[PDB]
Formats: sequence, C-alpha cells, structure tokens
Amino acid sequence: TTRAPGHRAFLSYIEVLTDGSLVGWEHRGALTLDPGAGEAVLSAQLRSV
Amino acid sequence: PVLGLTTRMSIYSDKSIHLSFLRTVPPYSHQSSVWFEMMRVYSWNHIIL
Repeated sequence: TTRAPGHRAFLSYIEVLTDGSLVGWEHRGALTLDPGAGEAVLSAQLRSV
Repeated sequence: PVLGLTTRMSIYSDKSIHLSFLRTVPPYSHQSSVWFEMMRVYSWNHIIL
C-alpha cells in the first residue's frame, strides 16, 4: 500500500479477517511504499516479497 | 490549502473527507494524552470513563 488516504483503515481490516480461520492464512508481510522517493528506490525493497 | 485558527473539533482529522486542512491549535481528542500523564504521576488506576 501507499500513503493515500484510507490506507490506515485498509490494512487494519486484514488482521480481523485473517485470524480465527481453519484454512490458516499466512501473512507474508505488509509493505508501505512512497511514490515520491523515486522510481528506482521502490525496487530496492519491493523485491523482498 | 487552508489554515485553521481557534478551531478544536476532532472531525477535521480524517483526510478522507477534508483533503488538506491544517490547524495551529490541538483538538479536543488530544486532551486524553494529558489524563494519562496525571494518572501515573498521582498513582491512579482502575478508572471508569
């Protein structure tokens, strides 16, 4: 996700829906990216998925 | 952009409605941080609000 408005509420809804399930969802991670850093800056950490 | 003066209203804090609002006076909801400090210095617990 980016810093666009509503992103705080967006990720908060993942944990409630990914918990208490017999399917057993695994969370790879949460990524916070800012477009203003630079085009090449994002690829430095985006590859860590 | 708009600058707010002498306006303490916690509604103007979610950017999903007010895209660009800035103020020079802390809002009413920020008062809660004061009560926490008074709670620990005076050794208080078991509160009801």
